[PDB]
Amino acid sequence: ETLNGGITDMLTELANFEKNVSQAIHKYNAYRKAASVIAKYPHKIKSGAEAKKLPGVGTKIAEKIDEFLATGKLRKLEKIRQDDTSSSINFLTRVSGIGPSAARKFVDEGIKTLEDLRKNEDKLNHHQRIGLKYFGDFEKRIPREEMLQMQDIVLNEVKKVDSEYIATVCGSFRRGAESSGDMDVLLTHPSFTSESTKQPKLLHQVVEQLQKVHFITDTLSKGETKFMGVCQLPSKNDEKEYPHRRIDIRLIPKDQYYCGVLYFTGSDIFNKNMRAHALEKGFTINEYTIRPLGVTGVAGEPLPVDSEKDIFDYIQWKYREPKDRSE
DNA sequence: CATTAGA
DNA sequence: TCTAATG
Ligand SMILES: [Ca+2]
Ligand SMILES: [Ca+2]
Repeated sequence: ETLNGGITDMLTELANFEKNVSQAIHKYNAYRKAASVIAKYPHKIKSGAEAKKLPGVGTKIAEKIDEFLATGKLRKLEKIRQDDTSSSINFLTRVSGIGPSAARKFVDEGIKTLEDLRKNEDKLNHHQRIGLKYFGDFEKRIPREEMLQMQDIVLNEVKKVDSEYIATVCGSFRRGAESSGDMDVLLTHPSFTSESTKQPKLLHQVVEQLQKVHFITDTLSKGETKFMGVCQLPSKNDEKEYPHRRIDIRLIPKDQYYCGVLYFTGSDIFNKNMRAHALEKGFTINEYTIRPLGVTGVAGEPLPVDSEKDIFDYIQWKYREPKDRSE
């Protein structure tokens, strides 16, 4: 957590680069187990060799380990940090539509800059366009204070179209976050469930609602279960407009909310931990269902849920307010 | 780990 | 169809 940090961060930095800047899935996959193991070790690794004893740590990772150690720095690390091409790549990727293949691509195209990207808007697809269009507003945070107004509105329209609509503003927000990076709506409807062969419109209805009303303003990505876009808060009696926010609406089968519901809200560790427990408590949890174990090794049969509580009632835990779902 | 775009 | 990018 700190006695081997440098070895890990040095290492991720090492992974990360092979990933993106180069096609080294492997080497990249390399720095990652290693950077994970050394992450675990209880003692200060004082040498490469020591380190090398570990699993996943061949001649390779060790080498850099010693250099890191001796000297407060690394060459490879110093060189990339310096590498414009590669810098470019890290940069472009900040672009909501651009991933590794792209960035590497424009880069070879000669587009490395934000500006460069503007000059060639044509080269960018719809996503990459919006992405290019709300770059400043993509990077900023969504004050809960805004999350606040934002949630309301959306619950506002949803109830409107249909009163049988259940949605929730899942995530860190849900969990008190003084700030959130984007809004996330987990939506269901009784007439939608595992089998009852859809009703895309079930999704589509709201989409159009939030639209007609202006809140939605663009479309990043629409599907019949997974909407992905942009939104905005009605700029008041002027002088203070709102910035552009990402947002994502998603349809779910009444019969699998609470999990999914439980499930997104995290925290990342709260999930895993409540989850581990469930193993003891003879159960099987996952984003959509909870299943009771069977000695044979594994078992099937998704228990019936009704609200967050049911999941809990089952593994015999303390109902936890999302509030304190931090871990 | 699943969905959507898009070519 | 597959590949890509997001969660
Ligand atoms: Ca080894
Ligand atoms: Ca990006």
